[PDB]
Amino acid sequence: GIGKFLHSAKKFGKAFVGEIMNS
Repeated sequence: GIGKFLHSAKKFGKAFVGEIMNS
């Protein structure tokens, strides 16, 4: 999400999408 789903996409999912996505 980039509209307003980004609010948690990079607050909770920050340690997921920025982690397990790369590795």
